[PDB]
Amino acid sequence: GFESPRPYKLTHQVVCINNINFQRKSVVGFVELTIFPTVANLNRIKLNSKQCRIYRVRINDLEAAFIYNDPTLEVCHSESKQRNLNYFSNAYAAAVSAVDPDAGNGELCIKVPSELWKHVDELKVLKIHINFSLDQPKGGLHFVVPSVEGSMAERGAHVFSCGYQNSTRFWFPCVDSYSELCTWKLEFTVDAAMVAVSNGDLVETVYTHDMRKKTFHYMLTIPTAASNISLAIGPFEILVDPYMHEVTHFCLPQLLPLLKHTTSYLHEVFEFYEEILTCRYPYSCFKTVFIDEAYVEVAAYASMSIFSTNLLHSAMIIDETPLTRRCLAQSLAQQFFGCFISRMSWSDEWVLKGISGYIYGLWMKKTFGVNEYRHWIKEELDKIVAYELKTGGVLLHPIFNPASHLHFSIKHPHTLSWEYYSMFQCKAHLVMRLIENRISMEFMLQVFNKLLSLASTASSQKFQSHMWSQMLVSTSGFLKSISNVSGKDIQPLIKQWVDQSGVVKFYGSFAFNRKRNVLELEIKQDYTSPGTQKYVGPLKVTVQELDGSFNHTLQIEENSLKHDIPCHSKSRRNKKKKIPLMNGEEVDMDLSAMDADSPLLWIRIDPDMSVLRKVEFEQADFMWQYQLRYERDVVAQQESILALEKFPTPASRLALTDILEQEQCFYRVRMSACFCLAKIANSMVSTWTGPPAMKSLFTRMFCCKSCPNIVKTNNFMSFQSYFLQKTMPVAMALLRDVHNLCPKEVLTFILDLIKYNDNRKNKFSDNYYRAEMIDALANSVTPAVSVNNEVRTLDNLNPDVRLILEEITRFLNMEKLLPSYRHTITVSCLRAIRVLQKNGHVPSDPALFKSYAEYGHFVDIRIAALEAVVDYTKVDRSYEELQWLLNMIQNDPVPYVRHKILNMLTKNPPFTKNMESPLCNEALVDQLWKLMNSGTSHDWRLRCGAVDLYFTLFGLSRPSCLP
Amino acid sequence: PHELESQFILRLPPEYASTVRRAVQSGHVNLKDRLTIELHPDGRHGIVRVDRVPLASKLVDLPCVMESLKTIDKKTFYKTADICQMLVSTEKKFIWNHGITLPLKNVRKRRFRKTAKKDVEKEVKRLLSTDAEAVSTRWEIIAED
Amino acid sequence: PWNLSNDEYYYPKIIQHSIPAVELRQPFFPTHMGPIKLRQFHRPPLKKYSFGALSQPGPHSVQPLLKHIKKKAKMREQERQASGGGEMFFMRTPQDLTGKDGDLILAEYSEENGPLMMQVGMATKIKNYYKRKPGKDPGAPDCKYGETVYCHTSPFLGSLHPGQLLQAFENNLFRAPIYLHKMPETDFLIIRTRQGYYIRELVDIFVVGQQCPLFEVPGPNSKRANTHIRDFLQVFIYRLFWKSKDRPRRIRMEDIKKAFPSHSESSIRKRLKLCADFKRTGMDSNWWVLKSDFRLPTEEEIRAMVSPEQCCAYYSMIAAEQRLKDAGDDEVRTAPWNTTRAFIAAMKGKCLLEVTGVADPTGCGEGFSYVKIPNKDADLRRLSLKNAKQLLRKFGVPEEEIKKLSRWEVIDVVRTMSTERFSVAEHQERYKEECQRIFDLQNKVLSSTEVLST
Repeated sequence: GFESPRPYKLTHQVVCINNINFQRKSVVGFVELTIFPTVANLNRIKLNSKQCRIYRVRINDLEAAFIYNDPTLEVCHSESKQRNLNYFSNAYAAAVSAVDPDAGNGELCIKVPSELWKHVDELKVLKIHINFSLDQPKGGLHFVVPSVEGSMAERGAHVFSCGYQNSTRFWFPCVDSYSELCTWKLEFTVDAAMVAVSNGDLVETVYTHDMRKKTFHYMLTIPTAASNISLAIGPFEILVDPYMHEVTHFCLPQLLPLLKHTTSYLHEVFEFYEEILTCRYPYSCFKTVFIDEAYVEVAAYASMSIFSTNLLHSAMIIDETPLTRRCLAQSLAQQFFGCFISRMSWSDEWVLKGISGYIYGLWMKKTFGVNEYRHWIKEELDKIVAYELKTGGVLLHPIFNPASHLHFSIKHPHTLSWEYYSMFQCKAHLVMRLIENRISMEFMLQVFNKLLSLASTASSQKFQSHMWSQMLVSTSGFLKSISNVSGKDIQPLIKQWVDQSGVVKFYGSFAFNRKRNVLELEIKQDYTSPGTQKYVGPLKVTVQELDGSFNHTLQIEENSLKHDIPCHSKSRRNKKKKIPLMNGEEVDMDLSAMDADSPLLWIRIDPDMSVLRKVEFEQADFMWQYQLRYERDVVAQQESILALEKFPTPASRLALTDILEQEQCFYRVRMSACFCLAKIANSMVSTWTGPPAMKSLFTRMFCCKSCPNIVKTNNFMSFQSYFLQKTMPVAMALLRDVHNLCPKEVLTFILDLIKYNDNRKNKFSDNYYRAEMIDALANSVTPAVSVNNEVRTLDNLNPDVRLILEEITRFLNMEKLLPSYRHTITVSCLRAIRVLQKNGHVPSDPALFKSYAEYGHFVDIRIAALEAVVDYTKVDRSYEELQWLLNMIQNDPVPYVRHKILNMLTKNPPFTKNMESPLCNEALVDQLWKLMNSGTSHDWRLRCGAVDLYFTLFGLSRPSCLP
Repeated sequence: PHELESQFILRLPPEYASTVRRAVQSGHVNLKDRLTIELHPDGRHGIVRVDRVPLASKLVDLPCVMESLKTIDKKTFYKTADICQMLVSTEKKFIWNHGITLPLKNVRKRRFRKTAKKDVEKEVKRLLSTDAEAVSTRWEIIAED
Repeated sequence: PWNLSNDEYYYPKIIQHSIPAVELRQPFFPTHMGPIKLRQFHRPPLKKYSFGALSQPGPHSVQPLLKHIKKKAKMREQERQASGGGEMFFMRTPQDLTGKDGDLILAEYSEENGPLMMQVGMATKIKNYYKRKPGKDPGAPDCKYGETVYCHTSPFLGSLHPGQLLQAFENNLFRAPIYLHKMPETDFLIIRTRQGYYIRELVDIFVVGQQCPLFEVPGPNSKRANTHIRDFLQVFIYRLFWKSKDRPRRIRMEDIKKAFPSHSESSIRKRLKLCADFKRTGMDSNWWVLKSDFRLPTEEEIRAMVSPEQCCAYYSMIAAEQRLKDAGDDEVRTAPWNTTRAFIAAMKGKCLLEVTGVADPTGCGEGFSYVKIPNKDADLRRLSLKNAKQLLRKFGVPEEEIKKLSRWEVIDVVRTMSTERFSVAEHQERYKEECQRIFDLQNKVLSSTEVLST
């Protein structure tokens, strides 16, 4: 049951936009809302509006009086001397709650005229006509106007609606909540050479009487919220999908072949999401818009998605196909379960984010294989356990503070830190995988189909929300639908992993009792760490003995420590028979390293990742080597690679080398075995016999049979030896000698890989392989032996580093004349120049990176150069570079770059709270408090980034370096 | 508490079976008055009265075991009861040799292993009671006499 | 840009009972079965009521059900369409397991005492295995009940013919071939309760062939057997503690002694020693209160303790124990622990089974027996080929053997006509052919609609 927090119900909204002026960055328009009051004596009506100048408001064609105030413009007063962050977080939460449409509130308060009170008490319709104007919007809707001359279509100027969550208040007045569903009528009067893309279906396109402008009329009969309404106006090249004909793809001019190749996969994503769920795609059209200077890499609205143009690749670009493919896939998953089925509160957001991430993981499983699915699930689980042990924990479904261990309030999406938002979505889809583990996948897809079917029977009624609230899901409704389809309720699993905000830590060690033939496990939990919680459920453990692989369920109550499980025979060591594996197959194992008295080959605690856990198991090194070689699970091979770094014995070198030589191993395991072999090789110097690690293996796999030092000409058509070939010198360059100087045998090998590179014969580009070669050249740089702080000149230039510097100069200059993809070689060469500057080789001068961080460059070059400037101002304690970065945060045209500068200055801070630095003035405290209070008031993501930066630099209490 | 339901099979003469079948498929409560069942305190004898016409009945034991299986989707079937008795209408006499289906005929005689088969205990108990009651007991395994 | 997961090297290639069944509730799953109740195992006699409407002697009207069945079916369809229209789970109460509603079929068994048998409240599925014809095939002959699956590898001992559909009961306990027959025209189904008689017609009755056991019945007093015994007692004790209304939760010992009367009270004390303590005086006197530090296990943990199929295997063991005990080594081989061990070992390929033997539940050539077997010239020289070839055409030997004109072969053949190394392939082939022939004969005998003379 859904009861509105608003005293009115909104039925229909007309959004008309005229006069989109690109020179002056200005729109004019009106908005006409059709509300039905649910309570008599409605009097004031409270709507949401930011940055719009409200000209006049007429209610039922009668002139009404409005008052506007935004408490989130300046959160605390300018003349308050408070400088602690808990004060700002409480004031910011109160300010966002005072404009919240999820309460009854709002920023624009319109007073109903007196003569309509007899029209409002007996509950009859009210039609509110506001007309407004955006004069020059800061972060409302982004105007990308290039400075080439010509007409606005000839120079490539466009507008798009940017922002996250409820940010539609930034460009027209609305009820900007996800729970106020209404039908829509959208008119946009644009230039005749431009096209206006929006939500709904385009019913017509009429000309103006001078035929210089045309009006696009859109209609949206599926009741969506105001927060799902978008807009993209530009000189877009239109491409109808040749497979599905209601899907149109819009790109920027001159990028039509890239659009043709890139969006050619999307019909398979549509077919997948419509056959695992049994509902068809709910909207009547689908539109993909590719734009410049995007807010996020992929945004999903109702019947529309806005991607950045940096996803567009051609047919000869690999290492970008899978990333763009999965961006399209998660946009479509959010089309199904973020835009059609919406949220009922700010709680129950974990339901929608979990269903979106879970069905996108099912797509990844079918498309890229179960092994890529397991690797992705393991990397997300490692991400969450790192974040939750780092700071507190992520609390899905809080109850309204519920989480007081962090520095922000979790009551609203616009007060969350961006890393918390990312980890929120990550934990939501892993908890949905856990619900699939308890209640099987076909029942899970039946739950999702029942939600979609209730929403689509709701979506066709005309009753103003008598039935339109069946399109809003809640937690209680989701659990009730689960209990309807399965008969089991998941309330212990919901109580543990949703309502409780923690992950578990397992420390395991075993001992084999030879007398009674048992395996005595010893599993203890660390439940006193700040991020942890105590697990009391069951726990699966998989033991591989000589007779095969056996699963055991252990009951781990609070007082439990020793778990005795039984062991089988050892009669497959009496005769040589094959040892049967986890799957149905069996292999020949070399049992010379195994103990004579124990049959068990390896043990895995929680193999299926059925809890949110971090396992620290103490096996013997031969058990880790057997688990690396003969396991049929990629997460166990990865964890054995990760645990073999502590055992540098030559049997582990043989194990990793046999993994590296082995095709029919998953390629991301071999790419990890490269770096593990490099670390082991660095640890057993003065024992290593022959050549450096992986060199003979590289010449055996990727070089000519007649010439060992000449590499084969590039043929990248295998896509697994391409990735292994481009990752093996990067790990080979980490080879550390006894003198701590990289062997001139590996550096010469990398330089010969660079010289003899011929790419005139493959059908794929070479930009990522050459960029990884520059990364391998940067990995070989050891710190220089400066004497008496000698000024770095050409007289003291290392003879090794002169070759590296010549190569990166040649590569960067050739990129200036012939570029590649993603400007990968510019990014790699800027990263390598920063590596050479971090050691004492090149003079520590930020002027090159400051010239590459200007506005007109590509955004990857910009963020690489700004990462170099952030690293410089951390190491050299530069005041003027920090003022340069803070000025660039305040006034840069691209807001993604501002968010990225705040993000990088949070990750690599110039000082922490423990450090005494010269940069801890009262002036810097006043600048960052002014940046939290004012200055970042227009983005909701810069303000949370400024809160994160103030927390990283000065902590939760009063800045110490202050009177 | 819950008591397991006790289902049995009723076999009628063919004309009376046709009248009872027509009245069941009709569905009125008129059938309730027409069809009655009186079970005698023997436990293995009865009257079934169809349209107030008395028929003589015997409750017999069936050689196989049947099980009623209900369903809602015709793909998963839930066992509801075990049937082992039939009230045919027209000890060794109360045992039915044939099964209900056509392939199962003379099942007890032909399709049943005699190893499983083979009252004896009750006779042994009576003999033990007589021995306990007696003062002196004399026993000999005998020959032909 | 592709799969790139070497999946063929890492990975080279369901039954939901009712909530009374998975919770092991005591009408459906009895705690104790005496000797007269073990002799009447799965053959429950018609009990006389002491109180009720049928307890009074006299004629009793039956009540035909037609409005109740269609009202309950319409109500369940409303429940399913209100819950989103998918497939639902309905058997949540004991009153859902009545015969008064839903589409009933009957299932007759060919064997007298099967090795495994379902209790009341447990679910089973009907799978229609259909082997396609070589090359083109029209499609599975459609069937009213069950779902169709295309089986290249025969589930049963024999192998399916091309174009042959075979229905089968499939659950966790066994898998057995079933054969749909129409009901007799005279038989109806009377459901008697305490209140009155109710009548349904039946139209579908299956005949269930010889079961292929998927669960191993334990032996008497075996480790698994006595483990189930103490687990069944622990689950009953936990569910009595959950049913207790006083705080802290307290039970009485003679409730457990009423449920398990064959148990020595030392074993019951042993189960109550951990998780309870005896109060002899003051409040809670002569009660076993629950310990305050003891967390009583949740419903899913108690369900994970004992499975219903383990209870069916235990009931099969104790019923066979009674039948063997009443009948004073051939019979011991026919005991279900031996036959279930033999069949499951044959399915892993450990050993082979003599398909003709004494464990045969028919007592004739039909049906299998599941007991383990291990997997394992002076005058002939004078002819000197020339005259031996003439002897072969004089012996009417076919011209192929005469034609090969071999030495050893021609003479071995003429010695054989004058009469008229390995042990793995030939024995395995003979066992497989015998099993297939037995399966075909059983199917022909079972699906026959031919009338058999009394």
